[PDB]
Amino acid sequence: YYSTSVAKLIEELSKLPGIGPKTAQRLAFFIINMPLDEVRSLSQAIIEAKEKLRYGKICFNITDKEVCDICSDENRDHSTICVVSHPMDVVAMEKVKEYKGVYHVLHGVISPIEGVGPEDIRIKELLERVRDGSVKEVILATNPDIEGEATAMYIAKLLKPFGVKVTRIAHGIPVGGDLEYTDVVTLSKALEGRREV
Amino acid sequence: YYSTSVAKLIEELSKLPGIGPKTAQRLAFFIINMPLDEVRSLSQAIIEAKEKLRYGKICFNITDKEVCDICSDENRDHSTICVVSHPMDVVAMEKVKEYKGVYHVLHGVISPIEGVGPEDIRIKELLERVRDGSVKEVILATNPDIEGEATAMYIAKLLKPFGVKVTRIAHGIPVGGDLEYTDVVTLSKALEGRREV
Ligand SMILES: [Zn+2]
Ligand SMILES: [Zn+2]
Repeated sequence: YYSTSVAKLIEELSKLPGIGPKTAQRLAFFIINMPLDEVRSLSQAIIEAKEKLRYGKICFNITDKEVCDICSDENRDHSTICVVSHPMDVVAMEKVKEYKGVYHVLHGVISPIEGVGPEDIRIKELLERVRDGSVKEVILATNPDIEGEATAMYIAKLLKPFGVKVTRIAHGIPVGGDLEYTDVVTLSKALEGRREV
Repeated sequence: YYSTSVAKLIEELSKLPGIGPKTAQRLAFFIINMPLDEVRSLSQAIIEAKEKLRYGKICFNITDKEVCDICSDENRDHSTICVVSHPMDVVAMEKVKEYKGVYHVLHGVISPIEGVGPEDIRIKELLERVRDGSVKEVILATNPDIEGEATAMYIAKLLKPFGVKVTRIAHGIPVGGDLEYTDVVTLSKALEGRREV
């Protein structure tokens, strides 16, 4: 029943997210049983990743270059910016192997329920990328959560002042889904925004 | 191992989808413990259901009369016809509680593999409905499936000879979904369908 140096590893493991008490408890032990090196590997990593954390110059992404392989390359149109939230979104998006523009990660979303609001999210710096208006279109592709929508709903308030196209990601019926199992809200959007064949 | 009257029920039930042998067993005993009269009411509904079933002469939906309780009602908008694949779809779409038009059931999708061609689903009646009626809008609400796509794109060539607005249900991100787990073909459309503001 959890001696010190352990009632903290736990205490601090169970602050990581998707890590319940259960888990911080279970997980902590496996750890004390790993061979020393392994723990030092683990530990170093947790701290090396942080000591070398590279933020993109243009797009605030987390590549290992000062300027991301996406923002470098001269085929990518630095004039359509695709807003997102997470380094991970960016990989998702590039898998559609169709995007031409460049990204702007914000590193989260605006949920006054997790510990956040405009400041902690790279919005301030997004505006400055278009302050000169040498971007034709922003594409705000966060999630269609109340997460995503907050942020988007009004990032697009702020991009009003500038001479830009502020397009939002399309909402509707996923492909390979069918109408019989689709939510009533997904459905009404799908319906009231019908893409005139 | 159970009685023989009961084997049968079990079995018979187990052929209905969504009920496996644990459940085909459970309901078998529940059913046969309720009063005779209730037990007779299922038995009854089950039978009068199938017997009484008919399709409307206009939209080919499943109804009880000659004309869908929808088309029989004359203050819905007979201008806009919401093509849709199956009778259960119309139920979906109707629970959305916004569409004011009328349907046309096709009863299937052009499916070279099933053997079903275009003259095997109520597609012609649709032309007739639209050639002879005064039709403003012919919404296509088939599924985003491969087969369901082909269909809506077949019907839509047919309808350009005529002078009508052929719209399609919007394909995109299912509301309250996430970018990380949405698949690429949905994404590439979410993004390609992007809409201003
Ligand atoms: Zn970059
Ligand atoms: Zn009808």
